[PDB]
Amino acid sequence: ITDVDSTDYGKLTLRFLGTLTRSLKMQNAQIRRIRPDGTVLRYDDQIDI
Amino acid sequence: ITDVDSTDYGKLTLRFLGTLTRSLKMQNAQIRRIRPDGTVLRYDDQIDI
Amino acid sequence: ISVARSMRAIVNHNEVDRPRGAVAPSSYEMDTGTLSRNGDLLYSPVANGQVGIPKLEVDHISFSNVVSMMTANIRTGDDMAVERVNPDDVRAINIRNA
Amino acid sequence: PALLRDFTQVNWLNRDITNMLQQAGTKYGLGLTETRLDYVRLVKTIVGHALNIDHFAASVLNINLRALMEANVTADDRIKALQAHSMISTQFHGPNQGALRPELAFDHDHIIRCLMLAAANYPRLEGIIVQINTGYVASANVIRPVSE
Amino acid sequence: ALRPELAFDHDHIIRCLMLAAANYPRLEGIIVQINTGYVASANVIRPVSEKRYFPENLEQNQSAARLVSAVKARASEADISSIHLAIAREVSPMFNVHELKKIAESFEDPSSIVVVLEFILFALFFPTEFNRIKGDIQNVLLLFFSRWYPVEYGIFVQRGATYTINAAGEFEFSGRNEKWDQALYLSEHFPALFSDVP
Amino acid sequence: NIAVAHTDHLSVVYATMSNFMLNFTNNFSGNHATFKPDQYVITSPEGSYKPIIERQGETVDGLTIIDTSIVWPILCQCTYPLVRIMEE
Amino acid sequence: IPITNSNIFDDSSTPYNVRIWHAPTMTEVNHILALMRKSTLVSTHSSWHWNVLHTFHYRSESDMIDHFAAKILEDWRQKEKL
Amino acid sequence: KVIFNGLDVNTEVQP
Amino acid sequence: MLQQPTGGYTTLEQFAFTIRNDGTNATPTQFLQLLSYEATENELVKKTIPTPETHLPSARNVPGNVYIEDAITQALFGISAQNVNAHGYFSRLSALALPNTSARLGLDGVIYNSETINIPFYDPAAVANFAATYAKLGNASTPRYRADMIDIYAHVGLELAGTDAERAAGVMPVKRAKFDSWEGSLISLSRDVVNWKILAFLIDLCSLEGEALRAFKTRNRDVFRMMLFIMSTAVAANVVNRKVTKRVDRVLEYIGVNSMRTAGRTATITYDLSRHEFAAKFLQLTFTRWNA
Repeated sequence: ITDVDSTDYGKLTLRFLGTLTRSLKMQNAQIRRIRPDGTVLRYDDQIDI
Repeated sequence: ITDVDSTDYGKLTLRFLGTLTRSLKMQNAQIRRIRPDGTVLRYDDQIDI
Repeated sequence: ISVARSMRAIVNHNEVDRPRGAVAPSSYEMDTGTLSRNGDLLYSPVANGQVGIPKLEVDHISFSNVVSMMTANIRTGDDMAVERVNPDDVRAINIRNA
Repeated sequence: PALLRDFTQVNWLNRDITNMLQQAGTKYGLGLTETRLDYVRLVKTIVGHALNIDHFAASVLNINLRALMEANVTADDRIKALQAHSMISTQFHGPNQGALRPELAFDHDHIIRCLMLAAANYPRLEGIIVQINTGYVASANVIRPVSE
Repeated sequence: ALRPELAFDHDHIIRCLMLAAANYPRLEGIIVQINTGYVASANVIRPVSEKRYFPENLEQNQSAARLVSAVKARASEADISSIHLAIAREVSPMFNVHELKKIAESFEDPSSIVVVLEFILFALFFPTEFNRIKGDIQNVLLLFFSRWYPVEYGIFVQRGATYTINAAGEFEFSGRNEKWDQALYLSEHFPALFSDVP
Repeated sequence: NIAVAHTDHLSVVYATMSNFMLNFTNNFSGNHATFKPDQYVITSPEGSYKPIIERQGETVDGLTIIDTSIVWPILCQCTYPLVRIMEE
Repeated sequence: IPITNSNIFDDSSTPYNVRIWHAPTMTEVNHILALMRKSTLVSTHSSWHWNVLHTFHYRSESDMIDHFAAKILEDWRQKEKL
Repeated sequence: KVIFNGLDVNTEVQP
Repeated sequence: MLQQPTGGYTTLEQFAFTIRNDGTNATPTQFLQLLSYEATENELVKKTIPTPETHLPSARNVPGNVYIEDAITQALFGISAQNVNAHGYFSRLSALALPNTSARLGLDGVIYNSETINIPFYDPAAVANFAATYAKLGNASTPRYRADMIDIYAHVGLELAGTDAERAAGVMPVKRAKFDSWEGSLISLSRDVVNWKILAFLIDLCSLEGEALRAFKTRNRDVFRMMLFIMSTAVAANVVNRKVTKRVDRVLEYIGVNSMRTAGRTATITYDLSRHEFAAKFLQLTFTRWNA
């Protein structure tokens, strides 16, 4: 519904970005650092922005 | 009615902001020295003509 | 069923002063109110010394409201000219110090 | 409906509307109303206008304008972005437009969140960003191929 | 000998001129054109074709090229309108506060001293118009001082980049460094570089 | 070379223009250290306030911005009636 | 300013680096610290040399840990005779 | 080069 | 000119401060009654507030009638003010500070450069008293004059959450505030407060002396606390809701602690760093006047 043509460079970035498969599950998604060990850390004031 | 070129009167003519008309309404106005603060001073015979 | 009925029977009757079941428009339909300094809309105060009720605070519909808007003088999103001036010598440029 | 007062022929309607409009609790109006001049140019800027409109859309419009005016970010602030994309210690000049050219502050927080989401969803975004930098280096003319 | 005409109303004309200056932007230019025209009629200066910016040989000298590029960077071509105006404006009333056309000078090269001299000349040939744009000059000269005389600079800016003048007439410096703006030309504050206080 | 032209000629032109009828403001006291322009506004209790000097920035009149570099053509590519040998 | 190891035979990466600040009024310092809370691996002494505020910034949390440790030890050895 | 009493703009920033 | 009563301008019904709550215009004291607290192990000791700087910032030469009340109120409690130190118009208050100035402060909160017809204004002596301090809001940005933005909040908490015993003591546990809450309670509270005519309360704070002033501090303590509450939600490290048997308790944590957070949230108004400096300065001046 909401699709609207972008500025031409934006169409170029959209085409270069590839198919928008969006396999990601985004329910209550956040942005967290993981340890290299692989556990997802709680947000830390003093490190994370 | 009186053949005066009243153009650009009451109007700033900024290079970049364009023309900006201001009000011409100055009923009962007086010429008055102001403090640098921008507020007005009572007309002094000592300085003002 | 008629939950959206602003008005009903905009017509005169001979025998009676108003037709039975005629619906007048609500007072809230017409209180143009005011723009609060915070930019939330308010109905007119019901009494002196009282602030006006916000229009979103309540479920009544209000069909006059005070929309602030920019005049021809304020403009936004227009492109803006500037005079770029490059450093005189690329080797004199200070990459480093904070 | 407040405009029907003393104009509609349906007498009960006019009597009712007159009674409501004569109440202390309500007052119809038609803008303009509020007016705000610039502190320096002295010209009018934002102005209120009591439109005939739903209060919801009026709330939304007011929110938009409030956002744009309360930011205190004039177009002059764009220079700060142009400095980031210019060779170090280029200077920009002018034209000091002031309050007459309001614009929203750059949404660093939303944009950074969106960037994380995008890199996660579109790793090829790396290639776009790189591509931008690549072109810039080409514009910098800092190194060229030669037959020798 | 009685000229049969009304007396020139000094009071009414100064009032109407104040009114025009408050409302009619063209007035500045109007008055300026008169002065420009008068300067032109006096034949005081004409632009000759042959520039004399450099000593013979120094222009073609290979080690002079930075300095020569710099002086070429500042040496605008003579134009009768621009010069006549530059002279005429020294006396003409100013209604919109004047601004220096800004100069980006880091004052690295010795040749950068050209810009300083460019102001000194402007201070001498046109003292009034200088007094108008002097803080906007001070913004440039401060780069020059911080870059050429850094310690003296630190002391001066420690006293303050600006000052006011109390009723006694004593100067009162801010103690603060701040970039000047011509917004200040119409206020209590003065650029401190021209305090002429030791 | 040009100093006699400025002092002994251009200065008199300044002195006369100094008296022309429309040069009504006082512009500079000769003292950079202290001088500020006298500042008047038209103003009324009815709310009007028009400053006579105000800083609206660069304007179409082309007089708001000064190019100081005008000194260079004056000191170099410009002849004068006093230099040189005669000229009325 | 980067800091060298007190041993001068250890040509190895510096643990951190000091950052002298403009200060000079106490209030500028209150601001610099309040702002400093937003940074990452940074610490200050209760008082500073030359009366000029400076903040250490650590390359890594471990370098920080070793610094805080050596200084806790210094404060203890000092307090012990105070 | 030529004298010009005004800003000598080149670049145009987009919003 | 509105004359100032034996009490403050606040005594006039025209200046009454109220927040909307449960369908009526509640007085601030009856909102603060809803407030309840949870002490934690952390403690708050109030240090002496540094005296405000002697120096009054110059007002610049500003032709327009600067809207100082909207500027201040939006700077403190505004939902979307930013860069509040950039325009620098608070300095304009200094224009009022002089004896016999031609400027007047409108009840509208606009600083006119000269008296104008049909615009009511505060008594100039009182306004001079108010400007003589509050023009110092003008230097919130300038580095030599910045207020502390950490320690001052202790006093905020003390004047908000603090019990009479904890208040006399000068120390309190870092309390976590909570109240039975409607949807968006904090934003709507902040917007009710933004429409407050705070210039009235500040003028009375700076001009009233002796018994009238002390009676003012007792009469208006809850209004003060309300502003402090909005500011404290602005600085609160987090603001959660708690389900509680078909009810929701809004909870802000923690009172008296400035997290210096700048990233926004839907729960409350957010301070850009400039707003943090401005609020700190405002608190310095206001608490300074409030304890004398």
